Formats: sequence, C-alpha cells, structure tokens
Amino acid sequence: DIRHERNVILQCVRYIIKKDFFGLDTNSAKSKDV
Amino acid sequence: GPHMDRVSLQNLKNLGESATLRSLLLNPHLRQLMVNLDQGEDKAKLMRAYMQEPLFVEFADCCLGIVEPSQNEES
Repeated sequence: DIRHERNVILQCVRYIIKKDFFGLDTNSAKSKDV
Repeated sequence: GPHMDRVSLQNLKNLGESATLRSLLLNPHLRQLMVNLDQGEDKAKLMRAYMQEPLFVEFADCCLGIVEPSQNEES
C-alpha cells in the first residue's frame, strides 16, 4: 500500500543519508520552549 | 496509527548490503532525490513528484522487498 510504502521510503532514505552522506541530526526537538 | 509503518534499522541496514539497491545510489539524480526528500522542503509534493521518476521508483521498489516482512498474502 502506497500510504505505507512512501513512508517506508523515508526510513530507507534517512538511514542511508545517516551513514553514507552527511549523518546530520537536524530533525530533532531542540526547542527549549517546552 | 503509523507505528509499525516505521521500519526497524536491521531492515534498513540490509539496504546498503543489497548489491541491487546500493547500485541505485550510484545515480547522482537518485541520491539528490533522497537528500531532498529527507530535508523535507516539501515532502508533501515530493512524495508525488518522486514516484513519477523511474529512478526513484526503482529505489523504492527495491527497498520494499528488503524491508517488508509482509508476505504476499497467499503466494
């Protein structure tokens, strides 16, 4: 199911970029407003 | 909700081990798609615009077979 599959791609992509390309951690809740 | 829609790292790490999938990363366009989608400038339209390019389609269809524990019903 494409609803599932497309989100699954997000896991695949992000894993690769994590050890292959940049490995950055920009997607984090670094907001200290909470 | 999308709880088990998230893949375990084992399955994801198996992608880089797949000789077929790693060979897709060799495409400068495909790798640009990957990084663009991750940055999330507009994942909303990217998810659509990426499924029309055969390069990303190959990547997607390849990773599915590696990360999906979901059997083909009764095949």
